[PDB]
Amino acid sequence: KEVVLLDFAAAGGELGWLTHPYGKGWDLMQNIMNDMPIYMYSVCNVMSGDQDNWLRTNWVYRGEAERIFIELKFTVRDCNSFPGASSCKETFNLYYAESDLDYGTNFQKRLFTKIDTIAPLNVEERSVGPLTRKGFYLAFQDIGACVALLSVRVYYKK
Amino acid sequence: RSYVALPCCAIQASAASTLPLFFAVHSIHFADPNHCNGVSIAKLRSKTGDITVETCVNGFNLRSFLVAVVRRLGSWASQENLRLLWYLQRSLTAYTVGFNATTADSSIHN
Amino acid sequence: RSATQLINGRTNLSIELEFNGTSFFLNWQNLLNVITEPALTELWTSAEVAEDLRVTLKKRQSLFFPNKTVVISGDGHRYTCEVPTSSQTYNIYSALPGHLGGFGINARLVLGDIFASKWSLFARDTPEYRVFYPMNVMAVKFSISIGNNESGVALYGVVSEDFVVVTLHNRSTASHLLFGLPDSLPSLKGHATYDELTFARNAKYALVAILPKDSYQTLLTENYTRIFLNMTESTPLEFTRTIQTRIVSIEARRACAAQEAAPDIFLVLFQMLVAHFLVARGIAEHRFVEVDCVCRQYAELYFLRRISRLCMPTFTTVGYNHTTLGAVAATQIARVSATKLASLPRSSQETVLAMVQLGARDGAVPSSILEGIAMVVEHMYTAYTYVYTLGDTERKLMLDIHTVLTDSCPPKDSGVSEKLLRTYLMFTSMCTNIELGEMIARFSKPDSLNIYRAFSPCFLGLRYDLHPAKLRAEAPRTAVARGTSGFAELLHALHLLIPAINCITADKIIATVPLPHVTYIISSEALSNAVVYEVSEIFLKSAMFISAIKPDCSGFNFSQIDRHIPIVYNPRRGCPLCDSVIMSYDESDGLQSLMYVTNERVQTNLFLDKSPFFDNNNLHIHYLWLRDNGTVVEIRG
Ligand SMILES: *[C@@H]1O[C@H](CO)[C@@H](O[C@@H]2O[C@H](CO)[C@@H](O)[C@H](O)[C@H]2NC(C)=O)[C@H](O)[C@H]1NC(C)=O
Ligand SMILES: *[C@@H]1O[C@H](CO)[C@@H](O[C@@H]2O[C@H](CO)[C@@H](O)[C@H](O)[C@H]2NC(C)=O)[C@H](O)[C@H]1NC(C)=O
Ligand SMILES: *[C@@H]1O[C@H](CO)[C@@H](O)[C@H](O)[C@H]1NC(C)=O
Ligand SMILES: *[C@@H]1O[C@H](CO)[C@@H](O)[C@H](O)[C@H]1NC(C)=O
Ligand SMILES: [Cl-]
Ligand SMILES: [Cl-]
Ligand SMILES: [Cl-]
Ligand SMILES: [Cl-]
Ligand code: NA
Ligand code: NA
Ligand code: NA
Ligand code: NA
Ligand code: NA
Ligand code: NA
Ligand code: NA
Ligand code: NA
Ligand code: NA
Ligand code: NA
Repeated sequence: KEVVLLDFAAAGGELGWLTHPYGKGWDLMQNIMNDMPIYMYSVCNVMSGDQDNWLRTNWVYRGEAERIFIELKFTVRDCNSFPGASSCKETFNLYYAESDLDYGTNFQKRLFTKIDTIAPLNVEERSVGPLTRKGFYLAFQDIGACVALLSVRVYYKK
Repeated sequence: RSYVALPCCAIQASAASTLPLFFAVHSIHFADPNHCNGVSIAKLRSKTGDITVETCVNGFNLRSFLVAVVRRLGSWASQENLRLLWYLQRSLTAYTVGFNATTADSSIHN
Repeated sequence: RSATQLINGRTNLSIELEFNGTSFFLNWQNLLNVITEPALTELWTSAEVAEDLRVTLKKRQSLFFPNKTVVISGDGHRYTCEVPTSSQTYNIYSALPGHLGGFGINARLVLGDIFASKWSLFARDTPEYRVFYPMNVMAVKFSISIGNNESGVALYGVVSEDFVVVTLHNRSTASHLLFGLPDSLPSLKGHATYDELTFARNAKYALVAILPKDSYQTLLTENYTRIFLNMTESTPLEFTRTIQTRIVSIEARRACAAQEAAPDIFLVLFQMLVAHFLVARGIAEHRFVEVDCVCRQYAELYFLRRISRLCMPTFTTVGYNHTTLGAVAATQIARVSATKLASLPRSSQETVLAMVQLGARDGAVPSSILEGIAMVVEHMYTAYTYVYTLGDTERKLMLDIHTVLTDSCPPKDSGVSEKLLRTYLMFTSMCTNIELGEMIARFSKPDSLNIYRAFSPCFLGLRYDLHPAKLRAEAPRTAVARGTSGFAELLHALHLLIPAINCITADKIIATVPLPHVTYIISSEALSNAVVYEVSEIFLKSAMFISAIKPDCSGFNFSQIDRHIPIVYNPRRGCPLCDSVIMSYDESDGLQSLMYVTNERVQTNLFLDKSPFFDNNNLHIHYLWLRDNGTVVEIRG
């Protein structure tokens, strides 16, 4: 079983995702673990207050997928590990949005449905279904947290 | 490049040959002796394209490098340069009083 | 690719504390302006910031950390070369303030002569790179290499204006010794800081020892507090002289090329560098310096360097030049004439000799200085004949004379070279049986031996029999084994034929006696163009031949039909012994003493109880009279 439509950790850094605040907020970052390059999307604007930092995945062609599972592997830095502005959070938000075509760099928060709040290496899994349009995007919203998202894999069973 | 999501890191054997040039480093991030299991590590943040590169480096060696750099400023060393120098000296001795085999082991932060 | 390209409009290198929240900043442009881009690159590469922490731990555990820094509350010794308001000062050439160097000069130029060339230190391929960051300093470099590249050791050090660093490398890991200003010592690397490696400390100077735990045990057990006290609380002059004594001690043990005692040679090198450093620091810490005082210091330093090179021939020094001070000394010594030099007090003529050392130009001592040396030695020898002893002050004067005479081009004029032959002959006349015994006794106790007591007229003599077997035969506890050897060692290195008489000999010469009108060669065999005398009543293997040659290589008027030495029997009523030589020899041990009879008082003092001649209690000694016309007789009765 488990047919994988998207796997960020297996992309080897050749998969770039959209960031609505470009520069601030989410950033694509490389580290080296066990002498191999491990990539992640990380954000940590904790001492700044209002944030609303969005990270949108590439377009994922649906295919035969009707009920998909989203598996997030991520780390959250403890808010008490900062000398502060006590407006930081320890969760983020997972959204998705279906479309028959690839919109590209066009990003509209209006079209994205909130899947769930992701809170505590943290391994979370959510389910979405049924999907009807030709493809879908995932989205991650930061509201003032210190998160390093290392793996995102979407798949369907059998 | 103000706050890092993974403040603790493991020093990799491949880093010695793929170190970024000094003029390519955007920022240096030092840890605490009260963090990262006492392990004296640090993070260089450089950048290639969209990718901010984070390199895990030796805390003692980087602190001594910065000490050497500040000491060669001489008369031109400003107030903030000397405050940096004193942080470096104090944190060097602090990491030195607790330098152990447990403390040289940074692989735990993998 | 370029550093400016990599910076890319980034004003600051930011340094964040991840858990404190404060940030430091280094201006990129200011870093580049103050510290050049090559220097930044080299520091960054040498830092090895990606080195694994276990390697750093192993590096740190490999060191020896002292108990606790010992702080001496003093400031060292006071500067002895300070200019009193009783003398003049000059900034900087015909302006000649007399002689003897009793004035002062601005030290800005003489300081620039010491540190005139820069050197890059702690380079990538070097072992000191393991602990120091590479740096460029104005300095003077010293380097000794003892043994082959597979088994030997390499000692090398650097004296800069602010510190001294010396390194011992066991393959020709390394040991390091530093001395200087605590805030100016070269930047260390991660695994060690300077406070924990500081053994002794002054209010101005500090001593640091970065020694591996497996290094030479003597370096680890060495008491660096005593070393620091002997380095700082004595004037640099007497300290330099103690280092000269230690070099002499190394010479007397045949340890100049021994792999063993390499840490001892390392300590001696460290101390010599510290002496140079302290003299230079005295030069820098004062706006004006006293000429004669600094010339004395420089002369002691140069003698230390030269005697160290004599011991270890691989000893190399690059940097310590004295061109301007040498020109000052050249102006000072050009006034001194022979009678002037000979009438000066012993200390003042020692100062003159020091300035002659420094102001030698192209290795040419002025003829006036040589004639004055002849007169000084003449007075010294005439006075010696009264007590047949020599004080340490007179031996120090002889050491200065020997330092001046060596490395001096031979005299061009005939008369001055003849007078030099005369003073050489007088030095031989002071190297008698008593002197050989005394020197053996002195060298038998190397602890109480110092640089003055270790010097003897034999070093400037025309005796060539002074070999370990002969000296063994000339000695009077069981330390005679050492005393005879070490002396011989120091005789082989500090001794000195190039004058006159070319009319065909070998190296089988026992002694050379140059009288005004005839020259005697005491040799193992006869000579062609000579009047030969076969020495009688001597052992077969000690056999001697006294060959008399005239300087113009002409023959004599008398013609012996036999090479026997006639015998005469039975003080003086005039001076029959003037311009002659009285020579004693032992029936089994050959030549014992020989004395040139310069005047009437030498003649009459030859018959004193402490004289090395006419001892009736000796049943196997023979006395020969070598006259100026070529005749040789034997004195008996
Ligand atoms: C190393 O040498 C120093 C030379 O001063 C010794 O220090 C002195 O030792 C004497 C006794 O031997 C004391 O009375 C002094 O008070 C000491 N002076 C200082 C400044 O410490 C020192 O003891 C020697 N170390 C060893 C291990 O022998
Ligand atoms: C060389 O000089 C010596 C003196 O130094 C001469 O010795 C004299 O010899 C004659 C007869 O041989 C004696 O009558 C004198 O009394 C000797 N003088 C002294 C002072 O003892 C010797 O004759 C000279 N030889 C030659 C060849 O001229
Ligand atoms: C080193 O120090 C740490 C304290 O941070 C301690 O827990 C550890 O047991 C020590 N290791 C050794 C080998 O002494
Ligand atoms: C750089 O640091 C200086 C102080 O060292 C500060 O005045 C300046 O604002 C900083 N600039 C930036 C861009 O961080
Ligand atoms: Cl990418
Ligand atoms: Cl990855
Ligand atoms: Cl955390
Ligand atoms: Cl501060
Ligand atoms: Na991106
Ligand atoms: Na796109
Ligand atoms: Na960090
Ligand atoms: Na570099
Ligand atoms: Na501490
Ligand atoms: Na560079
Ligand atoms: Na050196
Ligand atoms: Na005169
Ligand atoms: Na005397
Ligand atoms: Na000899």
